[PDB]
Amino acid sequence: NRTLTREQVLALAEHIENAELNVHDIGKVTNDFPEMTFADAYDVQWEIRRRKEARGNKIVGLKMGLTSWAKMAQMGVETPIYGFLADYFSVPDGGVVDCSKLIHPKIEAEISVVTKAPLHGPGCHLGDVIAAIDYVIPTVEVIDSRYENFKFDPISVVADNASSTRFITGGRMASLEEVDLRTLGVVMEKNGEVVELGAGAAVLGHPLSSVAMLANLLAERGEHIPAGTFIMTGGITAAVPVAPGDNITVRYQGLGSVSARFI
Ligand SMILES: [Cl-]
Ligand SMILES: [Cl-]
Ligand SMILES: [Mg+2]
Repeated sequence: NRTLTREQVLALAEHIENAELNVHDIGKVTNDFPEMTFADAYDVQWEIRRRKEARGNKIVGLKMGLTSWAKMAQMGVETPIYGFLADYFSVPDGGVVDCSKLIHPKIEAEISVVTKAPLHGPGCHLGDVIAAIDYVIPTVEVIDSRYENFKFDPISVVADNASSTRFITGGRMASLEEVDLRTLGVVMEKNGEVVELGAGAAVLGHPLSSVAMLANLLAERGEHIPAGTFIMTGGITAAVPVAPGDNITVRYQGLGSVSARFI
């Protein structure tokens, strides 16, 4: 189920990460390696993780992509995808994002959770996740595909760490008792303009299910979700471009707001 040699994985991971580190967009790697499988792409992504860990970055969480059934079908995929978060991805609520360090960033409103118990697959589901949640926390992701290409290419995107680049936690944390995630309304404003609306159920029908899918995806590689893991469950709103000078504020129903300033 793999077509990349070890040397190719290592080279691809270096190439792709270099696009992020040097803020330089590249051609999607599936154009040069069309035989690349998702397993290949995850091999590349996890090698990027190791590259970051090797230079001392902490891996501080995981994020989900393609958490819309409709988008999955249109991307021809059967499950979401995931990526990892590095420490330097983190932006404090109200904080600054330096667009000169990014290629073509977009933001999306999400709900993250931190688990208090381990989750594993296969066959993990909502019941398991619900019992394992410590708290939830409003989070806006800044995603930035390192590819110059227009059309989404899920295998390339996976290899590019699911386009992860920054995340902004904010608003108020709550326990699952205090929030109904399916009906959790989200309003994204950019420069004062309401640009996107969404409700938590836009993530699979239930945002917490994304965490179960994450556990099941991880199980395929003999991995699981340790207790204490921070997971961004997926895009509640469509992704919205941001540019220097933009200020954004995402309002979470009953959970305050997340904001960020782009320069
Ligand atoms: Cl090794
Ligand atoms: Cl930054
Ligand atoms: Mg995201």
